[PDB]
Amino acid sequence: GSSGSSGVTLSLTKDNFDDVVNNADIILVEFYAPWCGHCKKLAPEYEKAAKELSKRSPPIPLAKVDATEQTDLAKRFDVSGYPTLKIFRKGRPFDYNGPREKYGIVDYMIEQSGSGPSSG
Repeated sequence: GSSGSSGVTLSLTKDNFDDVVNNADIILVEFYAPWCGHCKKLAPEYEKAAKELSKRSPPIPLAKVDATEQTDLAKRFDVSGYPTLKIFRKGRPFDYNGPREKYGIVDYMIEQSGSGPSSG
């Protein structure tokens, strides 16, 4: 339905949020606002990190959602303060806790997917 973006970050909407994330072994959602300043700093810190992961292996794709238009989704994740990142595993949200820097974010997402020998 929605396909026409030249980048690494994916735009998930309340219409294709549970349909795309569920089809993503491991994806990270970052709720941002087109009016939130702090975000203006994360924008590049997020879009960039996506390039590092996308090239990494296993490649961990990232997605950016607008809590302003997708409020329905935000409330679902008790999003009351952006930026707000959260990991999703086959439809399993997990409070993202770690560095909010291009590098950090990447390094973290990695250890999450399975830093070492994990099960399940």
